[PDB]
Amino acid sequence: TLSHLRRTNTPILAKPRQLHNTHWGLVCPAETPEGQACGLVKNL
Amino acid sequence: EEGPQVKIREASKDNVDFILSNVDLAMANSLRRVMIAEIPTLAIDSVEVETNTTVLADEFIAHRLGLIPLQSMDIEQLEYSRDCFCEDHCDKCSVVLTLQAFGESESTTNVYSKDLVIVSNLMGRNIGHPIIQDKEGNGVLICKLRKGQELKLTCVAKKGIAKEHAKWGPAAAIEFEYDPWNKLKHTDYWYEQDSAKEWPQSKNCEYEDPPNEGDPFDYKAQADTFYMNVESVGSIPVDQVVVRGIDTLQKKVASILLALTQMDQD
Amino acid sequence: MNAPDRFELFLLGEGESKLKIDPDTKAPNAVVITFEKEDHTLGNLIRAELLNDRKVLFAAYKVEHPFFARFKLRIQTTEGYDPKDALKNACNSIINKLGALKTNFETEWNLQTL
Amino acid sequence: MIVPVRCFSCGKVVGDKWESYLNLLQEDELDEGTALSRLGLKRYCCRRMILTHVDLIEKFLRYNP
Amino acid sequence: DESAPITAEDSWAVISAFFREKGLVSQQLD
Amino acid sequence: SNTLFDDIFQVSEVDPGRYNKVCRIEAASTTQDQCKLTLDINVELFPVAAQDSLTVTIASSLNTRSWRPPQAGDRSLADDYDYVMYGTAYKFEEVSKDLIAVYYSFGGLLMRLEGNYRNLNNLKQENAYLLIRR
Amino acid sequence: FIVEDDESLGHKELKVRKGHIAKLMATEYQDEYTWSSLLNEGLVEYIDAEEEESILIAMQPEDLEPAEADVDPAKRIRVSHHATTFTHCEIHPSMILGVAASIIPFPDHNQSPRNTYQSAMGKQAMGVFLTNYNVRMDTMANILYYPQKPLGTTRAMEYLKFRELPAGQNAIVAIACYSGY
Amino acid sequence: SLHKMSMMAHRVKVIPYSTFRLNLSVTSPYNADFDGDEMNLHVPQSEETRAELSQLCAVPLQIVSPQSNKPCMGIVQDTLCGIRKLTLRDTFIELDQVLNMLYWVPDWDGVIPTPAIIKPKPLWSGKQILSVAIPNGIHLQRFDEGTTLLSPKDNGMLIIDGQIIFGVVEKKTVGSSNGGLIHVVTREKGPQVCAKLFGNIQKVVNFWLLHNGFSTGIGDTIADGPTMREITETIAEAKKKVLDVTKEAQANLLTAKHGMTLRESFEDNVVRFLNEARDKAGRLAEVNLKDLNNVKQMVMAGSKGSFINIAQMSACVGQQSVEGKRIAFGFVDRTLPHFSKDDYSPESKGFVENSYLRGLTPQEFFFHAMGGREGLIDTAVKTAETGYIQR
Amino acid sequence: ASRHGQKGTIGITYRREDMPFTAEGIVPDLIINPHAIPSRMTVAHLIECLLSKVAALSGNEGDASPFTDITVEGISKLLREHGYQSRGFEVMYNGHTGKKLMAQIFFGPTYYQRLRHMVDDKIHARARGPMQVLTRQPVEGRSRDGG
Amino acid sequence: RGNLMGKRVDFSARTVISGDPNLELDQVGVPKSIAKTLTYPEVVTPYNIDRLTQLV
DNA sequence: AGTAGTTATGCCGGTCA
DNA sequence: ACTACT
RNA sequence: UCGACCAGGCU
Ligand SMILES: [Zn+2]
Ligand SMILES: [Zn+2]
Repeated sequence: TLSHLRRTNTPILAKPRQLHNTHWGLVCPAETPEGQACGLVKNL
Repeated sequence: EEGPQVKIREASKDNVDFILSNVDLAMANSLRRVMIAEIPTLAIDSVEVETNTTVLADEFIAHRLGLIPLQSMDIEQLEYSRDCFCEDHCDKCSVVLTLQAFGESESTTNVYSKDLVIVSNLMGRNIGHPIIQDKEGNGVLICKLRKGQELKLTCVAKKGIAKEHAKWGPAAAIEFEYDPWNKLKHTDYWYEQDSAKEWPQSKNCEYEDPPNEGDPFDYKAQADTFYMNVESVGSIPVDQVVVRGIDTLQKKVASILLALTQMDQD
Repeated sequence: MNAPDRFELFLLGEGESKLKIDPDTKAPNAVVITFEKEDHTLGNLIRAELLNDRKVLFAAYKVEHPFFARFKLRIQTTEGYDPKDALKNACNSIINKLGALKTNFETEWNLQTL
Repeated sequence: MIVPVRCFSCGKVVGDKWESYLNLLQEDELDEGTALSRLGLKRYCCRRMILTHVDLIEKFLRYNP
Repeated sequence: DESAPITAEDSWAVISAFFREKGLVSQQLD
Repeated sequence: SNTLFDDIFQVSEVDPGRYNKVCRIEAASTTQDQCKLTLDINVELFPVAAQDSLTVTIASSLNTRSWRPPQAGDRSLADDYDYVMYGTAYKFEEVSKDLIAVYYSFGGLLMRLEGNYRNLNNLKQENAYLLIRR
Repeated sequence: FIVEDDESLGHKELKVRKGHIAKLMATEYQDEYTWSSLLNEGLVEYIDAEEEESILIAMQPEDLEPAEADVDPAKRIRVSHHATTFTHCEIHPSMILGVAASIIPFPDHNQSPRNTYQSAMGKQAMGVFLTNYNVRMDTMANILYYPQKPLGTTRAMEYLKFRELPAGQNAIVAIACYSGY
Repeated sequence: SLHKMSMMAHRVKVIPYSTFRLNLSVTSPYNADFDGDEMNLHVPQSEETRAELSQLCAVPLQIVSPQSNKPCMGIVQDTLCGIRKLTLRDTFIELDQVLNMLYWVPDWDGVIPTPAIIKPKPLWSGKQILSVAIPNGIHLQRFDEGTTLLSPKDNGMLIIDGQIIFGVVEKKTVGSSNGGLIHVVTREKGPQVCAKLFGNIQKVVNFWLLHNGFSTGIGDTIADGPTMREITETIAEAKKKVLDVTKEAQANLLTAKHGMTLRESFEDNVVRFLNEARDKAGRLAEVNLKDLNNVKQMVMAGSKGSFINIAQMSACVGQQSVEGKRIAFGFVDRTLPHFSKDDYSPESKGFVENSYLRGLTPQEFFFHAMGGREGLIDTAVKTAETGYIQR
Repeated sequence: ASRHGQKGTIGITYRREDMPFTAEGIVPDLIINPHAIPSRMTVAHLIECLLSKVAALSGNEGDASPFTDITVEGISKLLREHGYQSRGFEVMYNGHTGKKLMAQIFFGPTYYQRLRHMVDDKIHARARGPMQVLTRQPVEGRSRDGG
Repeated sequence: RGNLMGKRVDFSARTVISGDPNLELDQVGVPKSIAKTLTYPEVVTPYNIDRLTQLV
């Protein structure tokens, strides 16, 4: 439940889906869904 | 005295450290299993709930009531309802307990296994008594309740064995070791530099003569002398969880002779 | 939901015998006994003792598949000696040993304190 | 969520030991490691049982009817 | 020495402080 | 019911290449200086240190079918040794000239021989109990 | 954390100090020196993504500060405090993570993607989602009979309330081929 | 359902509990694991419908696949891992057990085979009894390297008239390999016979392994003290070998390799250093692991794991990467904001020097992530694209 | 599942007598296969154990937090200060025979989660039944008893 | 594409799977509950009148 | 340029006439 | 998000 | 008897 409240969407292969450097400290590096919307759904 | 000997090392009311010597591993083991799995005991196995307003659900509580240990000294003279001829059950095959709790105190009222109340006629025999080893003599906190929380149950303890359910087991853990100095080579220690330095030595190393290099590999060496320790939950006196085990296993071996017999007929 | 009743581990079901002895055709004077509603406790033990009767040329046992409490025991003996008998002895032998052990343990226990 | 009666692993009774343990902590101001050994909980299978229990029942009780 | 440096284990005290005030779902609320 | 080879060799060296219970041994004949030997041995049920007088043998019997336990407490026993194996001969190499070599496997443990006088002896048959004394 | 070299008695150093801290734990035990206090007393600052571009940050407040005048063979292998321009310092690296991941024990010892799964799996688990379950009429719900807090933890858990509302049990586990089952 | 073998016909065996149970070796064809996969089942309705199943698509027939003219099912996990162990020259088995092992093989002709060793104690060797499962007339020969009709290293494989003569039995022999013990038994004896061969080989080995046991723990991942120190320098030295190449490139003293920029040609040399480095750090530990090591033992049988694994676990993870290049400068001229601009060193572009045993550092961690997250992505694209092509 | 993307389903259950044990009498609640380690390369799993095994003995909450100063080397010291082999491994006996196990087995507690998804909520089977209306074909869904 | 080149069908069953080192390569352990749902239309023949009547 | 056509398999809450 | 055709 | 659309989750 905690995890669901700190969840992000990214309406829309390659650039967006990847883990950026600027993502350090703001978004979680490991927690993202597999397949389909991978890296498109992020967690604070 | 005769065949496979014993030499009880320490021994109390709950454990019986001892050295089974001059026995076959097969046997040492079978006994071990039998002590765990098939010795008959008495335990709650039917809970008619009349009233419950605790925070626990009926079956949650019913579950516990089953693991709560009960007296089984004279279990040998109670029948498995499955064999008794009554429709369902009787004093000839069961023990009925009662539980009634109400939160009178404004401060969390505690239901203990000491609050179980036998109702069926025990026909005079050690049986169905909520085994308590607790310091305060309450043993096993069944559950807690608030203000006007009530709990009215009825139990029906029956005879049983581990195989049917664990709640019926009387052993609960059983130490077992042999050949503390890997003389039989029944193992092959893993290590980094030195097996010996890295792998702790056992308390049992003492009671057996160390290896000593020179000597070749004694392959002829079989394996007797087992350092066991039978602990007990209580339902039965530690010594019993050993004799009865020794006996149960025996009767089993017997039933095979018996079986071969009726099978002789044709 | 598809779990068999626990008691099926030990109660002989509608018309089954503990033993069922069938003559192994592969080799001469050897048989296979099916122990119903039984497990290693009995198997390995009767297997071991059976492995003392020097007139027992072969003796092993397997638990077909875990789901089922039952095992097969194959015994082969020198000519003239019947295996069924071999089984008998190995059994008594076991019982006898257990008896001594019961007594002896009881002795040591009486000669105790605590 | 109430102390488990007996440990999953070996089955040794442990239903009683709850209250005793909670004391050897609060009152007899001991450390878990010892409080456990005091109650006769030898191997980790029994230790882990008590050491880890989370007596939720308490927050449950604290509700009302 | 209410002005000495601050090692590892220390940071936690601060982190505790953060959550004491903000809480795991600040964002959604604020 | 007869032997097929006999001789005493001397352990050149014993080697346990990553093998806690087995070593491969090689020794020369104290007779024909053509007779070489390589043999894997369970150095746990019969230890062997370099430089030893071992008596090797062969033969197809001990005076087959389903194996029997002892009972032989009092039975025939070509067992006059301290290590008897059983295996099969797989290759009969011709180390050119007139020097022949035979290969034997004892359920894993291998062996090689050389020389050339077992011309009507060292049969290519599966039979072959190996024996060693001293 | 703000590192301003404002140390007329040495090098560059963290504004917050052992007193500031021991002053916080003072208020902790009392359950007045909040977070906002650490903030307004210009001790820590809110760095958005953009601003992050123009700053230098140290990991361990410690290590990445004192001078250099042996090393443990078991510990990993950290780089260094090759700098003096340190404007800020990381409260604690472990905070790069998020709720899910923050429960994974020793994540810094698993192959990156492993951590991603356990992150989406812990969400399928069973536990005690709330203590008022007894009073909720939610369609479908699973409560674990006897929840246990994990033997191995994360300082991060404490804030996630994991030890109070666990979702799993510590089982004695053996890693072995047995019946081949 | 990708190929014929995703739909094979099996014989029913009604049983307790709620899960379809299948034989481990028919595992590969379907591509099922037990993480919770579900499987469908269709019951034929006509007398001919079933004939078509039993005659055309029964699992035994499907054994040797036409996709790649070789068998498509082998021996795996426990059975594979264990069959190796039961084989090693060192492995000896005594009467009591050999007897059970024999009995377990459903066809065993009730003929106790002669102990390879009679001498003091009658012992049987793994290779021996395992051969009881191997039917007659099966002739096999291999030769790996130091193989030589007396294979000192117990290499290759020589089986005659269905009896193991020499060589350890592992994947190359009993896996779904081309010249496979399986590829042969199928062809030589028939789908039927070979079908029951998985059956026996498993029942025997499986049994043996049950009693011999097998496991694995962190203890299996730590490399020897010096062999560790030795690794650190192998990384250190490769670190300087790169440091130099860097300064030598800051003085404009580099020969831009034809068709490449100075920078392009720079990285190329750089990267080849760290990997070339890592791989050695690895081969170092891999060789320092004795044969008692379980993780090694699995890699030997070929049941699970490989070099790289032992590597990143005990030696050095390696250089993370994205779209080829090492970690980029998402931040103006740097990887993270814990670095000073224009830093090209390895501890900044994404070289994870630490092993998994040791534990990545906050940077190593985030870079590894970045790297991983890329796999997961195309793995999720590679799939839908793969799929459409297939259709 | 464990907390290392290490999912799996039960495949059979055994009772204490059949389960392998350690001379101390302890027995496992689970038995996972060595093979699901090598390739997964999820060492943390292996450590959470060594760590939690100590923490069980010591009664001190084990810290497996992200980047600390803890090491397999340290933990092994403590597990040794408790009498057990340093790396977890313990001698064990095969419950059927009682004999020892040639191998030693990694043993010790490990947090395991019981996730939703139980077979008896999935197991489905049909042989003729509800049919759609437009299509005249089998309806969809285990719930609806489809095919 | 979804009604003709493929469709939902009668006499089918599905559940979680788990290996069993005791079945023959080509068998398939089927849960009793499923065995009792899925059926086969056998025709009454003097060859099976008895067996079939027994089942009925 | 403008102009359309695809995109893995299968399985398991909440509004609308 | 990618790709070809009118 | 029983459907559509949307969205979300597992492999
Ligand atoms: Zn009655
Ligand atoms: Zn316990």
